[PDB]
Amino acid sequence: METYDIAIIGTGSGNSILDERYASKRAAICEQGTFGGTCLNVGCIPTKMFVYAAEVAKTIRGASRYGIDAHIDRVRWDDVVSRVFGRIDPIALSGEDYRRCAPNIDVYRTHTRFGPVQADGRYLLRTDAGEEFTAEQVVIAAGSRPVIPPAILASGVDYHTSDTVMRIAELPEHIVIVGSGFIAAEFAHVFSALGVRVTLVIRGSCLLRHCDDTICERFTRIASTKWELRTHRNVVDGQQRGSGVALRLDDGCTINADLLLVATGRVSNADLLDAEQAGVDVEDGRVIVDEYQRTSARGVFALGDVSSPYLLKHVANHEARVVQHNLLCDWEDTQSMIVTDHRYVPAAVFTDPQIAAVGLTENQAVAKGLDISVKIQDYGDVAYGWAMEDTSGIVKLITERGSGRLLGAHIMGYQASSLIQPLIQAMSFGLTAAEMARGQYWIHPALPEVVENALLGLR
Amino acid sequence: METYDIAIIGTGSGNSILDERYASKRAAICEQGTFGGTCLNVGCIPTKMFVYAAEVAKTIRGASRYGIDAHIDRVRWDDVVSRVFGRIDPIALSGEDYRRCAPNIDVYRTHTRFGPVQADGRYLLRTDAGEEFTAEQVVIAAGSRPVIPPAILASGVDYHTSDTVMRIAELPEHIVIVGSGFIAAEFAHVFSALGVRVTLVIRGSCLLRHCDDTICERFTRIASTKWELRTHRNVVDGQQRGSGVALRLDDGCTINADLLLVATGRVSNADLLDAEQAGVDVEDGRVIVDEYQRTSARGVFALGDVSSPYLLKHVANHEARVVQHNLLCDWEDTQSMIVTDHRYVPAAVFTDPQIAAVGLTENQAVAKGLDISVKIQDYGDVAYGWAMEDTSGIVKLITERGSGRLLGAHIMGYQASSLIQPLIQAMSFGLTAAEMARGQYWIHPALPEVVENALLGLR
Ligand SMILES: Cc1cc2nc3c(=O)[nH]c(=O)nc-3n(C[C@H](O)[C@H](O)[C@H](O)COP(=O)(O)OP(=O)(O)OC[C@H]3O[C@@H](n4cnc5c(N)ncnc54)[C@H](O)[C@@H]3O)c2cc1C
Ligand SMILES: Cc1cc2nc3c(=O)[nH]c(=O)nc-3n(C[C@H](O)[C@H](O)[C@H](O)COP(=O)(O)OP(=O)(O)OC[C@H]3O[C@@H](n4cnc5c(N)ncnc54)[C@H](O)[C@@H]3O)c2cc1C
Repeated sequence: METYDIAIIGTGSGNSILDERYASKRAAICEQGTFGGTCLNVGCIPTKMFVYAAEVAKTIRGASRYGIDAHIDRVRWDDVVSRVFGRIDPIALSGEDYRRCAPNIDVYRTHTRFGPVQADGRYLLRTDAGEEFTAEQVVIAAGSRPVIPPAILASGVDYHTSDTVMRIAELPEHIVIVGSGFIAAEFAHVFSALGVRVTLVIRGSCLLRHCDDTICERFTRIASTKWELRTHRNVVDGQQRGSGVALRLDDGCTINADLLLVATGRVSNADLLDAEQAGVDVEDGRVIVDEYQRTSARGVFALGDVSSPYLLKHVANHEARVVQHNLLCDWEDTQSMIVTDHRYVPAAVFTDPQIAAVGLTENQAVAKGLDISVKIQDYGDVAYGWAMEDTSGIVKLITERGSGRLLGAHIMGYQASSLIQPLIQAMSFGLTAAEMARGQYWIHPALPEVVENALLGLR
Repeated sequence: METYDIAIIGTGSGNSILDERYASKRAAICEQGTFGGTCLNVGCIPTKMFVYAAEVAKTIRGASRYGIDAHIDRVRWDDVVSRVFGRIDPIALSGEDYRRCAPNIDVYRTHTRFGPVQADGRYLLRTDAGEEFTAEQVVIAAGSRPVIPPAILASGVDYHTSDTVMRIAELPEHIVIVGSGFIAAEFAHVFSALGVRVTLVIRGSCLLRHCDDTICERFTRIASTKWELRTHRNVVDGQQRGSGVALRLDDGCTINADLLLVATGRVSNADLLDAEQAGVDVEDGRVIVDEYQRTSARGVFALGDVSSPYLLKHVANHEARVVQHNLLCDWEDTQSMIVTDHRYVPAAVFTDPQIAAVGLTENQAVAKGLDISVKIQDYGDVAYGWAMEDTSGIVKLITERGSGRLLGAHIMGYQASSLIQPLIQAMSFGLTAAEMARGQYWIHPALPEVVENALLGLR
């Protein structure tokens, strides 16, 4: 049997752990899927590449509004996929060879499970290929996996997820997307801009429900005009109709479509770990971690979607930085460790219009009994919005009336993820709204003026 | 003669002075040109509207690179001008009626000059229409005016400036722009994107020279490939060629063109005031003001291009806010006034690629003997740059090695004026580079990751 000093399960954010501090130790890496993780191969990086291609097509269609008559001749979807994955797929191989060729790091490419803890304190790990090894410290970065509704699974129909829809041969004529999350909204923007008829079948009343109701209500109204929105509906059955699909809904109506995309959420991969056999406690479906990313087992850390409540890459990277430091630091030296901070976490949804938010919502501050001041500023009231002829873009700020500090920031409009950054800086470092408005300069007539005027308007 | 409490010369930024605190005094407004000023009618607002229209056309032309085959059918230049100025021109009428119809405000629409000071100490003002009146307090906001080379004026050739070139009937086939400032660079981007052949005749060696040399050198190289750049050349003579022009250069070569655009700089309007007859001192060609915007004459303030060294609207509005407060404040109570802030002034040039900068450049910090750290981060190294397939976007940061604070920030690329705002906030409030990188969250995979990596790369 082989002995290792540290074993990491998952090459997502856990790949960024073995640095030069581990040059004298023997490490083992486990990756049941493709090297690199989810974000690179089938996640954030390839999706936003398709989004920018969609944003190019959206500009051409609405060019007539500005005085330029243009039209799209062809959408070479085959070359778009080749351009996207021609950059990503070779990256996964280079990173895989960089770790495998290292003499002190050994890579296992099968599903690894937890075994009973050995007498000496070392953790036994077993792979689905039949490999057994031990490690003093163990890092859990198993991530998450998609969830498919049981009614869709029991139907036996051909469906697609975010993991497989990005490598399709030809663009369909009509697609049905089941879901209302950030994945479902971004894909609706991609296919619609490329010329596909999009139909959203959501079970709730608003798209992107966990956003502020002001944003969700305005965006759901705008989205309902460009896409076919079926609210309060659930898919109960379906059958093949050739290359397409025929799905029956909970109200008796049936929908014919060429492709079915399931985006009903994701849950952690902790259930396929046998963590109970090693002393790691699991609640709901996630791994229990503390402020030092320490689990209920001595020497075992965890990070990423497998434990964190935020399924975001910028959060998983902050937890990977905590694991890197709190590792080499004795298990009980909590004064010499670093605490993971989750205060003011931002998020963005790359749709049309783009949405980006950070902090509490208006109703969330009300539920906490805070005396708040709210201002909603439109893009069309700023000089840059005049050049854009914008008629829907907004930026919403919530501040505590007493302290004058920012409580929440919700933007829905052009360059939402970029204009939200100066607002993230004020919240993270404790800058009051009055200081952000008049304490610095804003270039005229740049776009961030809509954030400046929103602060001035906070009556 | 008419008695007034306050008289303001210039309805540009000076219009934002008359508040409800003066709702009982008799005020006089002077506007020799069109109401609203330079920025709205013939400046920033209409120019940046044409820029966005040009940026839309630029996206369609290079759309094939991303997999979308498109082409521009027609450029309705007449509808672009009508859409822009159909929105701007009525604003000048509404703002003009808003002041004239007020019983306490009287509007004079001719050029106003300074007269000899009256015996009682009040300032006499005379307009070119024959109106004489007096005022207790005077605000000078005369702005600036374009500068035309003497060789072009003595030639008798038909030339255009930023005040007149935007309302042309039909787009020319070939245009020549004489100048290297921010005005000349933005207009070269506008006409080139709309299909005009652009030829730059600059007197120096680099385009946008007063910017960081790293930016100027890279931008001048890019501009030389899409536009015809003739460096170290000056127009010495010219003659009409029909609807076009034939210009003679300082090296004997002649250029035939359809339109001539002059962007060789601007000069303050203080020289056309007879200001020495009222006791207000003039240096160079601008009015001398102190840190409280006070001139050398008791009761006389000044703001805008007529005095400030920075010819920017966001600076002229900050100076108008200081005048508005220190006006209503006793002339000798300097302890109860507000100081004009010129510490971290930003600027942007809306060209292709877009440029935005704030603070000192690398060569400026060297001349001051500061131990600095410099990092140049490429757009192509961030996840958003992959979706953009960017190959030229950069962000340059200069920090003091000792204090660790930001000394300068120079960006050349997509969303330059928007990406620089979080950097302006850190400099204006005293945030260190290490705090900006790891003290807050950056949305993945948003564009501001290039600013985060530029801070992380500093060593
Ligand atoms: C379509 C899509 C778009 C997204 N867009 C964004 C976005 O814009 N911004 C953002 O912040 N986040 C985004 N995310 C979320 C982001 O991708 C994840 O939150 C992030 O990848 C989680 O990192 P991780 O390393 O914990 O998970 P992963 O990167 O998935 O790491 C888990 C890896 O380990 C493997 N593994 C699991 N269990 C085992 C085992 N027992 N043995 C061996 N190997 C195992 C898995 O196969 C996988 O390769 C998106 C996700 C999706 C699906
Ligand atoms: C093409 C162009 C683009 C620009 N783009 C930008 C940009 O993107 N960002 C930016 O920050 N700045 C920009 N500027 C600069 C900006 O326009 C000025 O810095 C700002 O408008 C200064 O305001 P002001 O009120 O002092 O000048 P003005 O707005 O010109 O005010 C002066 C007004 O008073 C009148 N006047 C002058 N003298 C007299 C007199 N004796 N009697 C009566 N009336 C008089 C003038 O005719 C004029 O109408 C640009 C300028 C130009 C020309």
